Parts: sequence; C-alpha cells; structure tokens
Amino acid sequence: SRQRAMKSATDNADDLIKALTLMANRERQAQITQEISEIVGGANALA
Amino acid sequence: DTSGRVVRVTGPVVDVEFPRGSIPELFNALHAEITFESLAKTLTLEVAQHLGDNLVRTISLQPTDGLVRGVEVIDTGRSISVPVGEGVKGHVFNALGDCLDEPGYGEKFEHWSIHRKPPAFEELEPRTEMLETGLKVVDLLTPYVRGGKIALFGGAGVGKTVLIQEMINRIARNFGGTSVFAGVGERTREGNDLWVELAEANVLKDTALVFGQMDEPPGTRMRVALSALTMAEWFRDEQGQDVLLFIDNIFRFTQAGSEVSTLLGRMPSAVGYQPTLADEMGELQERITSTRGRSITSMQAVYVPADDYTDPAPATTFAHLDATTELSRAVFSKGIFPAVDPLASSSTILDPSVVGDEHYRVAQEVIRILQRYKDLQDIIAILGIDELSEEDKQLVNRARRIERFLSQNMMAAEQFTGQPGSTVPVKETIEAFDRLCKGDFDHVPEQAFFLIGGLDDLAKKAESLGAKL
Amino acid sequence: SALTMAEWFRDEQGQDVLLFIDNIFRFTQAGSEVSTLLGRMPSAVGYQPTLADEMGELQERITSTRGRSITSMQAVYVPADDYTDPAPATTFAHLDATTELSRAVFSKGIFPAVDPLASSST
Amino acid sequence: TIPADDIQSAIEEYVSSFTADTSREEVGTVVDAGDGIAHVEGLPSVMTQELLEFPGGILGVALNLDEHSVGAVILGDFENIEEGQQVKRTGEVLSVPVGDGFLGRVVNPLGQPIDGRGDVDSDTRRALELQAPSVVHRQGVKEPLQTGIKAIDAMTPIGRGQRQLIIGDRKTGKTAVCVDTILNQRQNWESGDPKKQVRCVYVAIGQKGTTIAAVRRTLEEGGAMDYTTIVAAAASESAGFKWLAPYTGSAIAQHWMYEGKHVLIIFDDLTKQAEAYRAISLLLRRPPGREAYPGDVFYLHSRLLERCAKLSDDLGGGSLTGLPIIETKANDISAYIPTNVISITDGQCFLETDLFNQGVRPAINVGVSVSRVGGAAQIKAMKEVAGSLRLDLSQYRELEAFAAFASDLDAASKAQLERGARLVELLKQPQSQPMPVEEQVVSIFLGTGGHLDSVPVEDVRRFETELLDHMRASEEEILTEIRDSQKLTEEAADKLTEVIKNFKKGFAATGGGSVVP
Amino acid sequence: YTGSAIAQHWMYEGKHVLIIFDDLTKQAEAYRAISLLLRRPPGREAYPGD
Ligand SMILES: Nc1ncnc2c1ncn2[C@@H]1O[C@H](COP(=O)(O)OP(=O)(O)OP(=O)(O)O)[C@@H](O)[C@H]1O
Ligand SMILES: [Mg+2]
Repeated sequence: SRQRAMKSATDNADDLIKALTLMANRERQAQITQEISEIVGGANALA
Repeated sequence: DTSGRVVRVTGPVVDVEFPRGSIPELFNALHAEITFESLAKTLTLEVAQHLGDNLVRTISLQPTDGLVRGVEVIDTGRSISVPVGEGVKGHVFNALGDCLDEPGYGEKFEHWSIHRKPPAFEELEPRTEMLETGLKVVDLLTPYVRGGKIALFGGAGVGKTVLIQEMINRIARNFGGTSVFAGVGERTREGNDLWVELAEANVLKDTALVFGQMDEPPGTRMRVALSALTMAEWFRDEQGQDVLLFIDNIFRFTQAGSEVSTLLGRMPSAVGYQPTLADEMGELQERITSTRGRSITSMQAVYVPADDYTDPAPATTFAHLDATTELSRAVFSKGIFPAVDPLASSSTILDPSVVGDEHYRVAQEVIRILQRYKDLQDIIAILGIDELSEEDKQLVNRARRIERFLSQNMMAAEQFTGQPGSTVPVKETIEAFDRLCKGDFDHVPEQAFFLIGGLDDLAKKAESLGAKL
Repeated sequence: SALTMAEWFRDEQGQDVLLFIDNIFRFTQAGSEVSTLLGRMPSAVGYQPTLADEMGELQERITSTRGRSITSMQAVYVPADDYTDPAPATTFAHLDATTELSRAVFSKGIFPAVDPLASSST
Repeated sequence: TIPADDIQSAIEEYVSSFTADTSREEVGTVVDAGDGIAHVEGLPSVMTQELLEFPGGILGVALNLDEHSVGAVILGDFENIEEGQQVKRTGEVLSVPVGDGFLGRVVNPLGQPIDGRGDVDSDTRRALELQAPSVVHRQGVKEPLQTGIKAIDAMTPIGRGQRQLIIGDRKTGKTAVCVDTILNQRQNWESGDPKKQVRCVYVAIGQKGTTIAAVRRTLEEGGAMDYTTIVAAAASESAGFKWLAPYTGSAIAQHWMYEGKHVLIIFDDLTKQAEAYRAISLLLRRPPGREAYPGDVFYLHSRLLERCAKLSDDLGGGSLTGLPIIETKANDISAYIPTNVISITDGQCFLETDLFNQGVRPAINVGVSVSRVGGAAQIKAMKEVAGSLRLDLSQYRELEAFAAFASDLDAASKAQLERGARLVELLKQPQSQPMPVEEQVVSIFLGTGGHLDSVPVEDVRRFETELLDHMRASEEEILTEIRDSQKLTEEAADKLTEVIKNFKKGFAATGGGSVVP
Repeated sequence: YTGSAIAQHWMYEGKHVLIIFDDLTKQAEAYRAISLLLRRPPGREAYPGD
C-alpha cells in the first residue's frame, strides 16, 4: 500500500509541477508585456 | 543627379533623402561609402520605410561607425541579390552574397533577389509525402516530410554536426540533390569549425554555406535565411533538384527581426517580439515547400526561451514544423549513433493515412516497448536488474535489443571506419523491427546490433559472433 | 548636504567620521519622481535611465581615503521586499558589509530579522 | 634624490619647441545639454562615433547625427558643459594607446593611467571598433587555458580563443574565479616562452573604486601584475566610460593577439556595461524594447565577444580568451542580457548561492555548466582522468535522494553514492589558491581511481592537500612527467599508486582510524 | 486634504483629533486620472511620478 500510495503521490506532484510551471511561464510573459507597456507608454507620453 | 544623401545616422538606422522622382522602392539595396581610412568600407542599406518628403529610412547591414551626413547614396534599383548557380557549391557566402573564403568569387553569376513569393496556390502539393532518408530510427519513428520542416533539438556533444553531414550525404547520394546551410547568428568559431569539417569529410562540394554571423548588425542576421533560401529556390526551381536547407537557430532569425523592429520605432507586441512576427515567420517558411516534383526539405535548429514552448517565438515556429528530432545525451553515451531520442522525437505524418497500417503498428509497438523499458530503468538502476520479474526481464532484454538496433552505420562515419554507409529501405526496417518485437532475436548478444544496416547485416554480424538464427 | 559635512570632517579636520544615512534609497526615489518631468524616457521598472550613474556619483564620495576614515552605515529600502528591484540591486555593488533583513524572519518573531543566508561581509 | 634640473629641462625643451599652426577648424555650438548628453548644432563633416572636444579639455562622442544637431555623449566633467560653448572636430574615431607599457598599470577607458605611477610608454594606437577576425582567419580552439580550478579545468574546460561566461547571482564567487584564472598564469609567465605566456586584461565596469583596489592588491600579492592590465571605469565615471571600458580593454590585448601572443581578458559585469549603454540610449531618445534596452544591445555584446578569437598560423597564432561575467537576479538566467550573453559565448559556468551556502566552493553547478569546446581544450592526462567524473557526478546527483536508505540500496548504488560524495568533496577549492594542471590531474586521479574510498568524507580535502604536499616534497618526478608529457603513462600510474599506498599507511584520519584498505 | 485641513485647525488649538482616510487607494486612482487627463508622463501602473 505504501508503494502504491507513493507512486500516486509522485504522479500528483509531477502534475502539480506541470501546472505550476505553466502558470509561472504565463505570469512571466505577462510581466514582460506589462513592463514593455509601461516603458513605451512613458516614451509616447514624452514624444 | 539622381542619387540621394545621408540625412540622419542613428546606429544601424540611416535616413537618406532622394530627389523628387527617384525614391527607391521598399527593400531596395543602397550603397554608401565610409572613407575614413581605418573603417573604410561600402555600406549596404536596405530601404525599410518611406517617411515622406523624399526621405527613406533604411537599415544598415554593416556598422555605420564613420558615416558622415551628406554622403552620396547610390540606388542599385533592386533588392539584395545573391549569386545563384551550381558554382555556389563548396563556398562560403554572407547574407549579401560576398564570398568569404575567396573574395570576388561569384560576382559574375546570375543574381537572384532574396525577396520572392512562395509558389502559387495552383502549384502547391495537396498530398503529403514521406522523405525516405535510409535511417532506421528516422524512417520508422520520426518519418520526415518531403518539402517539410524538421525541428532539431540537439545541443553540444550529441553529434549534431555528424547528423548534419549525414543528411548532406543522404540528400546528395540518394536523391541526387543539394544542401544549403544558413547559419543565422553563427558563432564565427563554430562557423570556421563547420567549414573545416565539411571540407575534411569531402561533403563541402555538395553544400553552400551562408553565414550571417553574430558580430553583425541585426539586418544581415535577419536576411541570411532569405539569402540561403534563395540559393535553395534556384537549385529547386531552375536546376530541378531536391534541396536540403539547414537553418541553424531560426530563433536567431526571429530575434534579429525583433531587434530590427525595435530599431525602427515600432511598438512591441506581447512578450516583446515584433508586431509582425507571424507574418515574417510565414514569409520565410512558406517558400520551403515541394513544387512541380522537386522540393526543399528544411532542418531547423530551434531555441525555446526559458524552456517555455508557449513563448511567442517557438509557438510561431512550431506552426510550420512537420517533425521533431531530439538528440539525447543519454543515447549518445550508450554508443548509439545517431543519438536520436526515440521517445522525445516525433512526427506529424506518423499516421495510418500516410505511412500505412503496418508501419504505424510496428512504430507504436516499438514505442510502447521503449517507454516500458524507460519506466523500468529507474528500478533497474537503484535497486538492480535482479529484483525485476521474469516478464519484466524479457521485456528489458527485448527493449535493449531494439534500442541498440535503432543505431546505424552512418555515411558520415565512413571517413573514420571505412565501412560504407547503409541505406535501409523502409519496408526492410518495418520487417526488422516487427521481427525484433516478436522476439526472433532475443538470443543474439547485444553487441551484434550496434551500428549495422538491415537484416542481412544483422545475421552476418551475429554469425561472426558464433550465433545464428 | 550631509555628505559634504562629513567630507569636511574627513578632509580638513581629519578624524574618524561616522556617517549614518536613513533609507538613502529615498535619494533614488526622489530622482525617479522628476525624471519624466525633466524629459527622460523611463527605464525598466519606472526608474530614471541615469539610475546607476547618479547612485555612483553619490556613493563614491562616501568613502575612506588613505589615512582618513569614514565608517559609513546606510539603510536601504527594498521596494515590495523584491531584492531584484533595480535600486537595491544597484546599491549592492557599493558596500563592504550588508545586513539583509527579511520579512519571513520578521514574521517569525526573530529580532533582528537578519537573513543569515543572504547577508554577507567582505 | 630628485631630478629637478631635469624637470626644468623637460618643460624647457617643450616650450622651446611649441608650435600650433593656425589651421582651419570646423566648429559647432552646444544648443542643449543635460544628464551627460550634449546636442551640438553645426559640424557638417563630423562622422558617427567621432571624438569631439568641448571647452575645458572635455571629451565627447558623436553618437546621434541628424539634420538639426549632433547628440554626443560626454565622457566626464559634464557639469562644465553649457549652452553656447564651441565644440571642435577632432577627425578621429575613438582610439586607445596600445603596447607593452600597459602591463601592470591601471588605466581609464581612454588609455590614461589612473594609478599615479606616471605616463605609459605607448607603442602605437588602435581603434576601438576594428573588425573581428574573419571566419577564414581563425583556427580550431585546441590549446588549454588553465584556470587552476579543478571544477572548471575538469568539467567545463576553457581553450585559448574560447569565450566562457561566468554567470551567477551575486557573492557567489565570479570575481574570485576570474582572479584565480589570472593568478594561475604566473608560472606560465615565469617560463619566458611567448607560446606559453598569457597576458591578462581585467576590465572593471561600474565597480566601487575600493573593489578595484582590492582586486589589484590580490593580483599584486600573487605576483600577477607583471603581466596584467586593469582597465577601470569606476562607479563614479560617466556612462560613456562604463560603456567604452570593455572596448578599451579589448582594443588592448588585440595588439598583443595580432603580435602572436596569447591574452586572457575578463569583463567584470558586462551587465553594468549594458545598463550604461541603456542609459546613454534612453537619454538620446532611441526606441526602447524589452526592459527598455536600445534594440542593438545584443549587437553591443556580440561585437565585443566575437573579437576573442584563435588566429591562424598565417596570422601569427595569437589568441584572446574572453571571460565575461553576468550577475543574474534571483537566478533568472532567462532575463534579457543573460539570454544574450549565454547565446553568444561558447560555454557557461553557473555559480549558485545555494551551492555556495552548502560549502560547495567554487559554487559551480556542474550539472548545467557546459563547454562547447570540450575535451579539445584538455591535456590527455586531464582528458582521461576527468572523463570518469561527469557520469559519476550525475549518478551521485540522481542517487542522493536515497542517501538515508543505503541499507535498501544495491551494492553498486551505495558504491556510487559514496564515490559521488568523495568526488563532490574533491572539487572544492580555497580562494586565491590555484593549482597547476599536474596537481589537478593527481587529485582527480585520487578521486576517480578509488583511492579515496578508504578516507572519511570529512577528511578527503585534507588528504588530497597532504598527498600533493608529499608529492611536492618527495616524488617530484611524477609531476614533472605529467607536466612535460601531458599524459599519465602506465609506469607513472603505478608509481603514483604505490606512493598513494605508502602515504595512506602513513596518513592519520580525524576519526582516529586508519585509511588503509 | 480638506479633512486634513479641518483637522489641523483643531490640532493647532491644543485639541486632539483623529482623522480616517477611507480608501486612500481611491484618491490615488483619482489623482492618476487627473494626471493622465493632463497628459503627464505615467509611471508604474500609469501612476504619476508624484
Ligand atoms: N573558492 C572560495 N572559497 C571560499 N570562499 C570564497 C571562494 N570564492 C569566493 N569566496 C568568498 O565569496 C565572497 C564574495 O565572492 P566574490 O566577491 O568573488 O563574488 P562576486 O561574483 O564578485 O560577487 P559580487 O560581484 O556581487 O561581489 C568573498 O568574500 C570570498 O571570500
Ligand atoms: Mg564581483
């Protein structure tokens, strides 16, 4: 039972790693886009 | 009387003013002169925008250090043209068509503009076709598409250059074709290395190298892929020849396009790439296609930023890729050449509608066995092979035999071993791996599967080891 | 102004100055509040493009010459606990010893809330 | 003793020979000025990147050219620029004095000594933006540049012409790695052989002046200033100096590379050069991209790093080995400038804070650190004793989850675990203590040959040191064979093994027991 | 600012005042609106520099 439960827990932790990595990359891209938006917004405010 | 003059110089961006009736068309090639004797050169400018008032904004292809306002600018009347013909084989060129190893070579060839249109919808092939290379692992588990695009995911020390020379040999000797290598953002050290290896293996005479290096402004790194693609298009359309185009790091083409877009003052899209990222990727990848019996098959090295396959650059690139070849180091350490990872590689035409039913069944059977073996490998490594079951031990032996028979004696290794390279027909590969999965070679030792051709080579290598049947 | 007073005590009198500065960062932040009104394009995180240059012009005067000592001690605010923010990340290069306080150690009741794994000394 | 009458005679000859021919100069006028940038109307014939001279000996570089004015970057003393001053045309792009007189000096990013030890005898001048060696001017990287660090020299070898990135967050030991690499060339220098001597250049961008002083002191205490130049653009210098310092350091060391000499150039925090260039470009109002960078910053760094080459024998055979340094933030190697310089260089050494705290120093992550040149930059001895190292370390890293269940592990698994622990203890190294290649070969032979399985893991370091000490005192012939033949023959292996056995029976562990099998 | 002035008048007479600013974030948003409509250069999250 411990072998089975630990295999299940390993698969669950792997799927959680996958979901967390997808979310991390999503918010990384969002942060880069928001930073560029602010920079170009200031640069356009000055032109 | 009809020439322009420099007005603004802002790094690689140069604005040129022309007379009222002599404005150069978009993407034209202009010539300016830097006369400062230390940096004396001829700048090639590419018209990027029409700003109005007879002003055009051009992107310089050489560094503009030493350019003076008011210098006369000559309009060539055409886009960047590269030399085309059979004579471009065995030489190294840059994005503009200048020979690097023999300056002045190719200037009296036919010259083709690097901005061309893909084949008309009337001329495109409506039926996909498999490119039979002769390699067992590729023809079985990752069948290549003729006129398609194959991603390559091999790092350093996994035989990426060896696989490149192998593909050059196969496209030149099995199809009577040609190879063109576009090094987009090529490290000059690795460029010279590739040059001397292609010259040593005597496969340079079947290749044309076009290097847009890293120490160059973003313009040449953005246009070198188009230059090499134009040479390949001449080999296909005019010579009537199958072509293999190796684009090394298409991501550097995307990144150079992004830099050029930033320099021109264009507002960035999501993440940071150019607003016209998909349009440029399409304008490049849609000319790599099969047409009128002849084709251009492309192998492209792909970089995935932050291992994020949803990043706009790889997400845009993968919209055009038909197969994927991942060179693994765990496979290269086992002595299996080519070090193609059979489980990480993949193809889109591995389908009963394309390869057939027996091909698909044998491929899925091999993949199932290999995946089960990779699952058992951790138990084998930590706790030992002795603890396994007997069905598991049988599967492990069969899977080791299959995994080793996926290797092959490549034509790129002939210079080191003298043994000629193998070309296993796809039927023979299907039969050999069917018989492997059945078990007809569960008694033959493992060392009889390393680097052999079809089934007769296997039988002979076994008999030369005191084992038959 | 305070640095000029300390520089006088170091160069003319020449005897063992101590210079404490509370949240020197406020110098960077005040320079950032007027950078757009002065007509400068903003940098990465909304800071002035001349961030490191001004921080270096200021932080290089806070020093001990040969035979003349100034034991400096500054407090550096880290915006939103992000030690990757350009202002603390640029301040990090001007210091011989850094005591880096964490909110994770503050939340546990441990005082002073020094992060022992992040703090350093030359 | 002071030559005062000589001081009379010097200025005497100067003033008696002074002449200034009244030649026609092209002048312009400052229209605006701020934040280190000055716009100059006029100067029709000024070229891009040309040096200009403002009133008061102030220098500038003409970057932006348009029909209205000329946007120039002031190279210092900017608070002396005013509207209405006149700017003279020089007629020259940025050049730097080059010669052997720069060995042991600390200079500006203009060739001006800032150490105070007098003027520098310059052989010639050299432009900052001369083109890199052609693709047909180079040659395969084959000679090793020994850093003296076991982890690098064994796992991520560096050749003569390679560009290796030392990338890490901060306080992880990047400056230490590069200073050890410089100090290791002292024996190469004492040989007098121009084919073995390596001249070092250290570019300090954006560093506190006391840090540059400490680096120079470390280099002096190790006798490394006989062949090292320090190009310093301190933190107080203008953005122009911080942007130009790597190009000044690389213009020097190319005069040596093209003379047939071998150079090693370190760019301490190219990230700070990137921020200085970004400041310059944002003040000149150029279009910004990701993280507000100008859009030609990848060009800024690749143009610099593609000049570290390995020339052909037809060009002299010289070489320039580049060691750029990048400071990531929170181990974000996916940032913009880290991505660029990782894409440019030939290999990366990833230094980490977690490894540094675990006592692994140098804190190199041997799992992700790579060298695309590889065994081609290793001597045969090191090439064969270190091939049995990467796989062992990988197996240890994949088995270290079972470190507490060695009872449930196969015998081979536990053997791999213990060998990996000993190997991790073997790659540790003190700071400012680089080892010659034969001592590293002997140490890795200890590790991979099984001669540390008898030693407690908390003693390995000491054992290694002591053994080398013994071999430096008693059996020097083994080290001499490895140094002169570049390989470990079977006879030398037998001699080394029996020396190890004798030393083991003479060695005293810390647990009390003997280390004999 | 109105509440603060009304409170400071009492504070400066020797009296003790307690002023609550419910959602100063709404003040920050109103000031960002005012500053964006006057076309002042934005900063982080389009907030003015001040
Ligand atoms: N091999 C080593 N063994 C022990 N300590 C080391 C080693 N290398 C470096 N250190 C210690 O690490 C401290 C900081 O390292 P170092 O300054 O070289 O890092 P860095 O990369 O220069 O970081 P930064 O540039 O941010 O200062 C030094 O005080 C030094 O004592
Ligand atoms: Mg440092």
